Amino acid sequence: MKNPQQDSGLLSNSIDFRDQNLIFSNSGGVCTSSKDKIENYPAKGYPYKRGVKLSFGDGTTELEVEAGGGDDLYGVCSDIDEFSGMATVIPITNNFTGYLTLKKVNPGDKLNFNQHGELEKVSVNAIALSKAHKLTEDLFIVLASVFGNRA
Amino acid sequence: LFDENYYAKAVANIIGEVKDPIMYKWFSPDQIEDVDLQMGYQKTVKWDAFLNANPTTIANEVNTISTIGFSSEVVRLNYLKLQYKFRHLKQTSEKFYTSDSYIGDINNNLLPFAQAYKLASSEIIKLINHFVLTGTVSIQKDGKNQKRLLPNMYGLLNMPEQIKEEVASGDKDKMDKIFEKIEAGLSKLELGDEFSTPMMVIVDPATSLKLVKPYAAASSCEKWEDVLIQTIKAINNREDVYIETSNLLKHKILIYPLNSELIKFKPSKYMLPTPNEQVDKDSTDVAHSYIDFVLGGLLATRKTILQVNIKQS
Amino acid sequence: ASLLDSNFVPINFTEFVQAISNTYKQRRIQFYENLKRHKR
Amino acid sequence: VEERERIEKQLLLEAERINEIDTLAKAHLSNHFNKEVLLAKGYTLKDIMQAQRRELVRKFVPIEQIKAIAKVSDISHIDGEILEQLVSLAKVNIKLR
Repeated sequence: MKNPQQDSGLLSNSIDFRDQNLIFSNSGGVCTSSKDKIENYPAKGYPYKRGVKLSFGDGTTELEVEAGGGDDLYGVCSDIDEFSGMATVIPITNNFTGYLTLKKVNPGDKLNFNQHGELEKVSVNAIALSKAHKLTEDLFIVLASVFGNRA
Repeated sequence: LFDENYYAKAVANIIGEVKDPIMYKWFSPDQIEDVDLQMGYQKTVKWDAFLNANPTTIANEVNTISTIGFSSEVVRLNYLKLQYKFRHLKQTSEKFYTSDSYIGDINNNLLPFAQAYKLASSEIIKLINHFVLTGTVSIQKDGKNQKRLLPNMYGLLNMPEQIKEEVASGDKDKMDKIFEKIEAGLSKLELGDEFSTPMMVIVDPATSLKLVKPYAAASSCEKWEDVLIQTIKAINNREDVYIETSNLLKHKILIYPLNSELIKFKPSKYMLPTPNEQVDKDSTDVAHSYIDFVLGGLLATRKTILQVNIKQS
Repeated sequence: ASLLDSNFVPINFTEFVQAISNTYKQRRIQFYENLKRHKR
Repeated sequence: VEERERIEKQLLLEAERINEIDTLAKAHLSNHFNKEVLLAKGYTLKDIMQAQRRELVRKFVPIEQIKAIAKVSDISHIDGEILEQLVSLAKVNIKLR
């Protein structure tokens, strides 16, 4: 879940201004162009902050997006609406720069998406811009910039 | 204008609720002057003279005389323009998000324009205050991955050619050793004819609590702060010596005068955050806005600022 | 020429920006006028 | 001395008229036509008042009334009872506005 459902017990201290962005609720990209192409698709599971691939059902229902990668990669999920179950997807043709889920790494390392939509060290897709940041016991995020597919 | 653009009207109504920056306490009213420049540079010239050799004795006939040299120095100040973008809710979209006691999509982190703008202004002003003191721009608490800036852009802590003192690790908690280094820096200060001026001290909270202890048996009715004020009063011709605390500093002591002649602050008239006219719009309810701010304009004479670093471990 | 004056009606965005700069300056002037430092 | 008393009465009347015109003009037209800045630019008090009246007419009274009742489209030289009628019509217009 992008937004922690469990309520906090204390008011936060809005005094500092540094290192207040390394949270899983941060949606979108750190640097965003006004000329970016944005799509929304039905979400299969929870692909938030993961690479997505197109999955077709039996034809009765339209296509949906599922967390995945490899040669089937279609885009990167940057946002998700839980009420409507719609996942915001930026196509692989467009370039994206932001925080993405990392497989549980130093800046400059070339990263490719795995079967579960998680970035991993080495075709390449993106380059690590920072080191792994640990949010939960198994949740690791990383600032990466994706520039498409290139061998 | 307000009739055509609601965002301009909203900002004009919300601008009065933004707190003044804390850096104003760090300068005298005369030390700050507004310049009308957005991005570019401003230059000034200073003329100096010097003696090349010992004076020549005027005895009998002589043609070879000692010379007095001159030199010019050109001082350049750099100004940079920076910008942020922030998302918010469309103006004609609030009624479909007004809750019982609040407005905005909690699940998706969307706000009305007024609240989003106010929060954005406060964060930027904090960033500006950090740069004026430390001379750098960075969002990490480690002060790494800094934004590469232009030369001739310095703050009160990274200014070159100043007196710098370092308290060793073994004396991190020994107030006498810390006060020792302060005196050595005070001696090396070179105020000269501008001695008769108020002085300003900025210290981290950890060291500030060390100051309030009584001076050391212990001298009753005498604190380390009182001793320090008198010591500074020795060289400033018995002028006011103010002390301030800032959480931005960490194991750092900064002493500098409040004289416009020695240290001058010439920020741009558009340094503080300002709305941009461009507003991204789409068919959905999410719009984007831009805020502009300008950095730079700190000028100070060399060897007039004392920087004490208490090396922790 | 400042946002403080209620009679002030900006005509364009450029005038609006100028009023903001004037308003910022006046607050700084007022801040220093009202400032009372601790002398001890 | 009653002649001077009546002169002072007329002085007070025109001063009140000028004050009312200035107060409404400041909130209606602009701050550029303020009395202080106009005096700095070098206009007499009567010239300032007539210029403010003409601007009030140009803001409230539509151009058709100017070219029909006042017989000229340009208010530059219409000053007089025609100007009084024009400013009365402007007062009616701002009342109905």
